[PDB]
Amino acid sequence: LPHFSKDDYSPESKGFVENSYLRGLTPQEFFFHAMGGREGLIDTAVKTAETGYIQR
Amino acid sequence: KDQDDRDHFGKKRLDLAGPLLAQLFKTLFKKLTKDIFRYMQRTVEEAHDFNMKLAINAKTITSGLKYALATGNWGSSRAGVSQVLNRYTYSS
Amino acid sequence: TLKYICAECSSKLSLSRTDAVRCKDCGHRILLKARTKRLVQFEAR
Amino acid sequence: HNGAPHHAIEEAESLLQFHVATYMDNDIAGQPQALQKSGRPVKSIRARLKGKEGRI
Amino acid sequence: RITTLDETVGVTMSHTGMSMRSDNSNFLKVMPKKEILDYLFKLFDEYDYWSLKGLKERTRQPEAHLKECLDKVATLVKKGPYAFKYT
Amino acid sequence: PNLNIVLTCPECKVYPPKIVERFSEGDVVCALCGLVLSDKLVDNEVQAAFAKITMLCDAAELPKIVKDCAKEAYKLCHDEKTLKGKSMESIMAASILIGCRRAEVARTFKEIQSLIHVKTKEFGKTLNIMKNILRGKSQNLTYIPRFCSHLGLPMQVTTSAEYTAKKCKEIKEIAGKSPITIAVVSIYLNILLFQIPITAAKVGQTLQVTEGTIKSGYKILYEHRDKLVDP
DNA sequence: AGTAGCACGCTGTGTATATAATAGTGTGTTGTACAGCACAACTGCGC
DNA sequence: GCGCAGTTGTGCTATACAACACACTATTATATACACAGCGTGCTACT
Ligand SMILES: [Zn+2]
Ligand SMILES: [Zn+2]
Repeated sequence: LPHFSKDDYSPESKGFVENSYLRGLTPQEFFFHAMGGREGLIDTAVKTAETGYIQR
Repeated sequence: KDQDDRDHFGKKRLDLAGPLLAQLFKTLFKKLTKDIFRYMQRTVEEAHDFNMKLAINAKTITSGLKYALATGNWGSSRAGVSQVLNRYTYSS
Repeated sequence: TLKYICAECSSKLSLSRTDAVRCKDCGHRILLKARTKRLVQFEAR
Repeated sequence: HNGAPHHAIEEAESLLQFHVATYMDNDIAGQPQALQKSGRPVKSIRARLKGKEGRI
Repeated sequence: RITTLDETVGVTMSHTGMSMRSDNSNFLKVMPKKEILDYLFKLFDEYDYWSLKGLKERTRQPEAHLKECLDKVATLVKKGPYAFKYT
Repeated sequence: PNLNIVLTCPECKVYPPKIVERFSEGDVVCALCGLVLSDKLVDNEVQAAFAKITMLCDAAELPKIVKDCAKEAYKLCHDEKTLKGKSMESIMAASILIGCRRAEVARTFKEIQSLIHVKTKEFGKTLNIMKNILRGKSQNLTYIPRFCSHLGLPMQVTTSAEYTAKKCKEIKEIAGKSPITIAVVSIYLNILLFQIPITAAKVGQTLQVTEGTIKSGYKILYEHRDKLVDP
């Protein structure tokens, strides 16, 4: 993200999310977690659409 | 250097009403112009009559745009660009 | 004839058939149908 | 019957062959489709059988 | 910029459609037989090619009459630079 | 040869069919014995002419209803003997003006004359023969608002003009000398009643009426100013 | 006081009716001449 | 001439010009009106 200096491999930078949902997330955390969620919705739509066509 | 990323958002341009209507209105106005030229050839080669109302046909442009925004098909070469608004709730 | 209302000036018209559709005293072509006179019943439930 | 340039014949034939062709199959590859006056492509018998929601 | 016409809009439309006003500008508005025939023949030696228009201009007779007699003396060439002219 | 199917109740037989049809159940039933009658109820020259006609009405911005009335009209005339000519320009303008009439819309002979050059008198003859054919196959007022548009006049002005036209026609006196002069003069009166300037030459130009004509109409119209007053 | 310009009024020609005359002239029609996977098959090249 | 390795390809994805033939419109009268456009005369204003 723009908020990190270049070549920063610390897990905060590369997307480790420290805070639990109860405590809430800092923004650059939240964004990441949205990326993961999107991957989860995408593949799920693909798997479902493909698996049915196998079932057939 | 790495393979260029295709999804880098700074490399994607969005097109609102303006650029759209620009494209479509361009090809309409070309068609219009060309039609006026054909009318000139017909009347000069046939030596009949020239009158501005006959030379310019308004429904070309008018009904053209009206049609396009009704169907939302820009051409298909594009489709679904126009959509009836959602009044479900002011948020929506 | 049947009673109508203008769109804007809300004047009572009651124009007849074959009068086409337009308001008299203004050009609005939107005519409301002038709600029924007889009684209507509801249950507050 | 009469007045045969034989270039006209060979074309008029190719016309017939075309009509009958798109009658049976509209979607043959490389050929021009038959467009109903509305601009929609004609739905050929093959189109009626072919896809999901076809007769079968 | 572009200028928005502010008028009552009725006048502009009246000019647009049929206005009952036309024109106002223009753009692409687009001797007896004895001496007659003898004179025309002297023209034929004088001109190997000529026209019913040139002949009608001379004889002041309809081109149809000129075309009849010419069929007797002259013949028509329809091809070449002299096309549509009698020799 | 026969082939016409009628539905009859063999148990009733009393009348011809008197039945109701049930669309939802998609069945049709005799209303008397309540028997089901049926089940499983299922749910070259011309084209060229209409093409150029289409263009003309389009440029004229006439609503499709008018366009289609004229189309219909023209089809009836078509190739018939009595027409015997007119080169396809006269017929297109005639049929148009017809469809205008039949559509209750009004267009002046001059207006159509601005879309097409028909030479006039030739046009009148063609129009009359076409009219005769339509009968065989068996009203200025509308003009008044249209003109206001051209001048962009207020509503009250228009309705005033309408009252004026009806009143003028009844009072007779010159019978109108074509409606166009009366419609324009009626306006000119009504506007001069009100403060709104068009002056004169501007309306004579704009509406294509000879200035002398408007003033001439104005004097006689002025004479009858007494009875033309709506309120 | 004279000259020029503008406005108004009056006269002439379109529009429409019939009806005969008869041309040549114009227009239209016809004839002749000239100018996104993933796997499936061909084809092409090399031995 | 035969084999092998590229390329393609193919399903699915909850008319113009000239000549000949046929039709026509110009003109003249008559009442009618009604209309529109131009030309001439008179009046007013300016130099
Ligand atoms: Zn109102
Ligand atoms: Zn029954």
